[PDB]
Amino acid sequence: SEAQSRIQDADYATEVSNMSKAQIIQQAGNSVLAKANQVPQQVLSLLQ
Amino acid sequence: AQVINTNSLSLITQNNINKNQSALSSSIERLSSGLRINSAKDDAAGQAI
Repeated sequence: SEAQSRIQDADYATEVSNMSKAQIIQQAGNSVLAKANQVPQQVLSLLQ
Repeated sequence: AQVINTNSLSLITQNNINKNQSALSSSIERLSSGLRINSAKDDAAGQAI
């Protein structure tokens, strides 16, 4: 029983960091996408 | 002015934009990715190691 539990176990302390890391990366990606979508916008004043 | 045809001044300013734009693209791609290297157009030694 202890062997099978060891072979497959969640081992919370490891993947908690992984999920927090993934959420941080996701929020950073959304923020940087919002910051980067403005790149084509400056052409409007160029026209007139 | 003296030239009615071509405005090479705007051409120089245009050349100015693209070199900064390359570093711009690198910066957004590096913020989005977790890694600094990210398929190294830069030194390949870092990616290999």
